[PDB]
Amino acid sequence: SGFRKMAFPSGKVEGCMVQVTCGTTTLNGLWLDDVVYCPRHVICTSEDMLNPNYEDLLIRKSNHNFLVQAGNVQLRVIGHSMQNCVLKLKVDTANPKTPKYKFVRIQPGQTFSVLACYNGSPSGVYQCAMRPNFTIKGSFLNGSCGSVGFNIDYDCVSFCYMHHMELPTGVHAGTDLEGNFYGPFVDRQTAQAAGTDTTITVNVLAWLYAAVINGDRWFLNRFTTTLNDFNLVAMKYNYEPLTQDHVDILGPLSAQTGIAVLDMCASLKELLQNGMNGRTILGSALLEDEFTPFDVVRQCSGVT
Amino acid sequence: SGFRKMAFPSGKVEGCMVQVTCGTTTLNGLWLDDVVYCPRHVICTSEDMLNPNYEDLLIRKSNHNFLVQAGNVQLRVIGHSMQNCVLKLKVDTANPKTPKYKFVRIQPGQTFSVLACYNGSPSGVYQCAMRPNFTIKGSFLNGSCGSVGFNIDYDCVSFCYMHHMELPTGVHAGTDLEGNFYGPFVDRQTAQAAGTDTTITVNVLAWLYAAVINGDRWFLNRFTTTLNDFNLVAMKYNYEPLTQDHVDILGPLSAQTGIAVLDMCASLKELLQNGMNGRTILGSALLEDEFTPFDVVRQCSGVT
Ligand SMILES: O=C(Cc1cncnc1)Nc1cc(F)cc(O[C@H]2CC(=O)N2)c1
Ligand SMILES: O=C(Cc1cncnc1)Nc1cc(F)cc(O[C@H]2CC(=O)N2)c1
Repeated sequence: SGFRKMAFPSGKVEGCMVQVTCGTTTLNGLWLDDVVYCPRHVICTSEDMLNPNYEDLLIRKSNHNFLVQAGNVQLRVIGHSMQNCVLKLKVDTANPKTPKYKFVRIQPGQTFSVLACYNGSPSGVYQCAMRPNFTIKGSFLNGSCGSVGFNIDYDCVSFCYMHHMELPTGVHAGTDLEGNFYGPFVDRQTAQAAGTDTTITVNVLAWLYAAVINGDRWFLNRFTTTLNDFNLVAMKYNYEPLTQDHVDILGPLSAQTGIAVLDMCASLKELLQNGMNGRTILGSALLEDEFTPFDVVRQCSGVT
Repeated sequence: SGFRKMAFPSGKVEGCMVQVTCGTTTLNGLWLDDVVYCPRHVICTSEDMLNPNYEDLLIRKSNHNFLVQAGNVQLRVIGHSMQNCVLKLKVDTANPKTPKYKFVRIQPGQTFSVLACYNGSPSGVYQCAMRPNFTIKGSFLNGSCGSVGFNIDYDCVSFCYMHHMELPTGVHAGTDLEGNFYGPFVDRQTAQAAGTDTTITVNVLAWLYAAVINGDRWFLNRFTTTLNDFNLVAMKYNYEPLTQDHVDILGPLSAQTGIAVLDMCASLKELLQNGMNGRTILGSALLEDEFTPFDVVRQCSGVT
């Protein structure tokens, strides 16, 4: 029993973190096979960042200008390329600690673990969700650029996120491992707004199922609702509309608890309209939306 | 910016996890040098657990009865001993992945990372606090026994906790790496109550400093208080009394924010007496006590 915001064990990803320096700028790189991936703004100076012409900036850089350090060993750069907003530095040595890996572009509402790094060294690991507005509510400081987000499927690491920037909002923006930003963000030092963020409804329901599995049943009621009626309430409270696909994904949790999805929706409706009245669910005074139905099943079944 | 319940990178500890089987029971072991540490209740059957005589039970076990598996390789047991509530199985091979380590017995209120494991394999990592009542509010299932709690100081892992049991309360109890339980708990299948748990006052204040550092300043007020007056309020709300030692430990955060500790105490007093009025602090609708002042400094400064 118990329910925590759990991250994947980070060992496979720690063995991939390197330091990349270009001029005066130092950030984190991801070394997989003979390629080091990092945010392309490593080639910029503070004045370049206001309106950078990355193609012209990269043209003034040669293989010897990129310094790559793995722990205390210097890697030799033999190739360099820009793919969207990431640089691919070809090194002469394949990473002996390269785990089985994939590059995946996650969907908003999906979750992942972040290994926050500084100077090629890991400092901590935490669980995140890609928000519907394509930002992440992480914990990142100056020097954290190049830190990656991932998931693990038994032995295979699926890299999904590379950290690039913080919006003045305090929220974080970044790319997939092909350098494509999630959202409308650009790697330029200019005011950028993350659109309106919504609450991931399917995740809150999954967490209400995790609460029931853990003994927290006070919010359960004698009511039911319909997809259309619950959706009228979801739009009022900035909640993503619930679809039959979401209902299907909640199937294993509905079967495990014996509570039909539409009955769980009616508990959520009353929680939205009436608040929590000073009570808590899984040690929380608000409705949690950063646990997917897969996360709930995995945590409640002990998948290693 | 941003503030998350951050765990230490778990790679150094994943390289130490093994599976220990004794009869029908399988649990997790910690392999460091030529010794595998695990909870002593691995030698028990469900009937033995009601009132176990560990000394007599262990007498019926020989080195060959303990099966130790590291990934897919079988370790050879050449010695066995019981130290309080843990078994020390001497193996013929030293763990090549043994990091620099210490065994420390943490104080209540201090924090640590848990690498939850099943069958010698890690499933996730999360941050915990040792509660004033010596329990931890973890996420553990059957098979998770032997999972460890630790801290990392640059390259040195300080093992502080080994998971042994769950109380019917849903909270978790365990030992230090010498097998001494934190709290009054015994490794017997009998009703055990964790005493009254208090809120770690110094940690809530540290988190209020992390909130100020992150832009959340709504709770700051035009009031001040004294240690004695604030303590009258702390006892009313099941909060640990604040001492001058706690005030001193908050010194770096007080210097960084420019807000004197007694002024932060007055904000906490008004938050206790008036609640949050539907507002949040660092994305939370309740007062968080599982971040020490060291955790706040480390997260807000990027210590790797
Ligand atoms: O934020 C960091 C660096 C950093 C600091 N703190 C946390 N995480 C990252 N760099 C950065 C990189 C970049 F290509 C664009 C950019 O634009 C600003 C304007 C806007 O909004 N974002 C900022
Ligand atoms: O709880 C688990 C096994 C476990 C299950 N779920 C989460 N974490 C651990 N074993 C266990 C071991 C033990 F030596 C004593 C004992 O007494 C019960 C009575 C009381 O309270 N605790 C239980």
